[PDB]
Amino acid sequence: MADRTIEVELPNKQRTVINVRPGLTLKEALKKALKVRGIDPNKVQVYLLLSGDDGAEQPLSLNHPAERLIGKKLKVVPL
Repeated sequence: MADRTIEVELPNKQRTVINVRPGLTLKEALKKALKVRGIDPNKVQVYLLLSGDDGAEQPLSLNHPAERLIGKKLKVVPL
């Protein structure tokens, strides 16, 4: 598998890696992550960073399966 996980940078200069299988959306994959952290899905946003093709850090849908970007790094910040 090499690397079957997704990295997510949390607020407060903190970063954490989470694992998920191909089927559920990123929301369901971060549910437990935000559950223990007390973070709400309607109080935060996740963006994907690339370089200069995706506009550098762009928004993503909650119905987007991690499998669609397995291994890709993302950042989650409150709004």
